[PDB]
Amino acid sequence: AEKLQTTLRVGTYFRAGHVPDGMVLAQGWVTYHGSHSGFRVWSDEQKAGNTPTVLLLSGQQDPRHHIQVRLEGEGWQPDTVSGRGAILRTAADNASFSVVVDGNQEVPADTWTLDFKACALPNSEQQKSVDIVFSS
Repeated sequence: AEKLQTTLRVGTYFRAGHVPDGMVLAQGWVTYHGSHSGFRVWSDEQKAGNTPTVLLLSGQQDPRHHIQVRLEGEGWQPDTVSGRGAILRTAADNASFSVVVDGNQEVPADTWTLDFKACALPNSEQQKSVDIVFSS
């Protein structure tokens, strides 16, 4: 019996300060070796009902600290049907996506929780959580 597996790997030496759009902060993976037509990944931190791939994270030390990121990857499309997250149509057992800075930002020193959930086309195997640390 095959299970859908997820992993999430975060970069490591991030400096608080000016951050450019496109800077990769984390990479995610989804795995499912059963029969499927694609993968869907979304997050509860999605910014607004009209931005399926854009997330807004709040700081642990100060919730007023925000960082805005987007889900990205070759082949991933915004899920316009559900309006939540990104969709990739593939029979491949493995898929991967990036979480990147969305818009030039002044990121303060704090820690942010990055959560995402994945579906093969949620239990404790379909979701993952990491902390993103920006230091001064």
